[PDB]
Amino acid sequence: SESTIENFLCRSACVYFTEYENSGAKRYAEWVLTPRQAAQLRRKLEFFTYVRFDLELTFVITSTQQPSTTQNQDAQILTHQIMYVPPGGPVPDKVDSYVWQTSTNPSVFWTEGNAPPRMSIPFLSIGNAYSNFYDGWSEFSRNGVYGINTLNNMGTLYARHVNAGSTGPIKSTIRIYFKPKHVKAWIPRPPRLCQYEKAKNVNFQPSGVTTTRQSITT
Amino acid sequence: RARSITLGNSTITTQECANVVVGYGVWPDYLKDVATCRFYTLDSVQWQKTSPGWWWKLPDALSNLGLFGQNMQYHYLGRTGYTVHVQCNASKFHQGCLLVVCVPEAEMGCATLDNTPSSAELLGGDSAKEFADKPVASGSNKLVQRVVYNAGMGVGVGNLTIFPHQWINLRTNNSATIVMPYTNSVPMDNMFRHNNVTLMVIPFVPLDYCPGSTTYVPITVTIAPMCAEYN
Amino acid sequence: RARSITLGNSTITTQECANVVVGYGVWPDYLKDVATCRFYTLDSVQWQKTSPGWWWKLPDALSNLGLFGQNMQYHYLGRTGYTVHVQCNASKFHQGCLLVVCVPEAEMGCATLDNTPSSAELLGGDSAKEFADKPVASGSNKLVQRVVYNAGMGVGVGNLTIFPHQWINLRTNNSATIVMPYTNSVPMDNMFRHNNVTLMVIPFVPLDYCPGSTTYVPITVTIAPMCAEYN
Amino acid sequence: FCGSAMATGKFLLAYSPPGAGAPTKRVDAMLGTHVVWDVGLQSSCVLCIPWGGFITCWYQTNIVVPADAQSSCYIMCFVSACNDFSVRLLKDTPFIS
Repeated sequence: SESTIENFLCRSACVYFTEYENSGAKRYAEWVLTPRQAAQLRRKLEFFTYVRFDLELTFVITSTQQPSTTQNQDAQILTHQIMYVPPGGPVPDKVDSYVWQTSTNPSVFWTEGNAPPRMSIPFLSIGNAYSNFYDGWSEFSRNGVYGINTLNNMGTLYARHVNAGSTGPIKSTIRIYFKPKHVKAWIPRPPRLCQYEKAKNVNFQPSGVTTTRQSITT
Repeated sequence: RARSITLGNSTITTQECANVVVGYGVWPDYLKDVATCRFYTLDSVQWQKTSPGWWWKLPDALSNLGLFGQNMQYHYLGRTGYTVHVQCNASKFHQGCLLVVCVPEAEMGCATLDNTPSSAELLGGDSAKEFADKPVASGSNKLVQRVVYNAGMGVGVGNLTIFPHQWINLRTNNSATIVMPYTNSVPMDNMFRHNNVTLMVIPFVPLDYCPGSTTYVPITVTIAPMCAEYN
Repeated sequence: RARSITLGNSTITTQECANVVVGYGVWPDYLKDVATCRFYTLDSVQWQKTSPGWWWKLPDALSNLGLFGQNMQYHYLGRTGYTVHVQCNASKFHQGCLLVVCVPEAEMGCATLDNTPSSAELLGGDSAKEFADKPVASGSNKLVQRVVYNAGMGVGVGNLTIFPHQWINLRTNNSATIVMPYTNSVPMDNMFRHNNVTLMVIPFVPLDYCPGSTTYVPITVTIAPMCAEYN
Repeated sequence: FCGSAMATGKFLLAYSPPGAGAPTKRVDAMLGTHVVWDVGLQSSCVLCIPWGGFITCWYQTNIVVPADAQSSCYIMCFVSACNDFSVRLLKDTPFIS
């Protein structure tokens, strides 16, 4: 009654950490949506071969002041913009680019000091299910990477400060929460014995079957 | 007692109680060329006292073999069921166990963590690629990690029975028959570009015999595609 | 008006009143591979002011062409009907006549009375062998007697209309369609060893045109095997 | 198959139709009409041939025997008319002298 795949795969799990500054070398965040970065969620999803689900992206944006020597700093409420890029969408090369105005990318505006912004994404795969394990080459004629089918693409996420708050520097952080909804699974497979190495593939280092003991009769 | 099964022109000899294990409770059906429904008997592989294992990719296993090879060539995409028969003929003074299992979408790890393996090293055409006991060296080679206690996929070999499997114990059993449905996210996929299922045969309990017996046991594998359709 | 006829994947454009002449009052039937029923359009041959004639052997004409060529290769014996279409597109300022005729078992004479001709000289594969006006020299050559007023078989060319024929007069007619039944003493015969029918096209009244017209008329021949079965 | 009861193995009985010559390798014999004969289960195999062709036998697997059993065996082959069989035009036998 509790071990259903729903109650087993419907937990809000942080999947990203990054920072962007109102003024500075880094002024915007970018992260291609993937459930492979977080090992805790990756290992839970690698129980099944084919999985299909919806998302509920919920961000947590916090701002902290920086150690600067400018005086007479008067802060104004900060506004953050989070542009979701659909697969094949234009990606902002810079912070003040024109792509931040395309009516296709559904950006959500947020003003500091409110309930954290949340949006949902449907099943975007052209195929009929996201495939965790692919056993082929993405390119039709081959000469393409192994096990890298583009059917699982889920788009990219971009975030920036719409308005600089004060003359003094401000650095903000954003934590992206992943919540699969209406989950379905197919073809159960064995749990990953060895520890993960690269989020890109299934490469691993050989590991023993289990912890050893003194004698078989003990 | 023995019995004969005929598909097209080829014929196979099997017992009366064959103990078939259907894939996932589903028998292969058309999506909603009959001349491709025959018993494509592959080669025999000698099982010895030290043999680690073997593994075949069903689509590739039949890439050079006659009508199936010609069809999957011009035709684009398609789907295909399977009926793998593993027959292992050994005496009464021999002993040993085999795990016959069909693993769907078996992605295999590479010895060098940095890169993926090469196509030739991964796919064995018209022959059977085999595992290894000791770990594969990690250099600058696009080789496949062929450790048998990990099976290559990266998971403990013990719990490889989640997949449709069957055990051949040379004490009681002699053969295994596994029916496999077409499992793929996409309705139809290019057979050459992607392989859907991998047949794995692993000797858990080693072969053993007294001196003066046959030095090897010739396992024999027979594939018969069921309900193959193309676009 | 024009009309379209589809067999398999190929399509042909013909008039509304095509005036088909059935072989001997019989339409081709199975003896009591559907994928071989298409319009195998051969090459065009330029008809000029001096062209004597042309002749094709239907079995040989389709020996290299795809499925029909592959089938007649492994398969032993078999039978096949035919539907030869001869289309001759010419202007209104051109004039001339053609005799389109399918001759069964057309045995051809050799220039040297002493011996029979060679296979290459007799059979034209993927091309059309052509007659000649003047008599062929009688030396020590296995050549075929290609005189047009004898047609090669040895009989006066005039009375070659006993066979299922049809006349194309560029004054009124433009094309001919001849259905040919399987005619052989034996129920089934090896297509490669023996040719059953020969298609002959002879220009009785020569082509003629005023200066400033197309120098040639491109005859076009299309074969479509009907009711082909093999053993 | 006239061999010891312990003896086990497999054989490939392939029949090539008239126009084709005898196969050279085992694969080529498999891709035609074939019967995989398992001596361990069935001891006698029957082949009914229509409609000359060729008959070829191949070792799918070597003979496996437990100790104290001979590995060199033998096979015998019987021939017989089947179903319809007609004979016309009586002539003299060529074996008289």
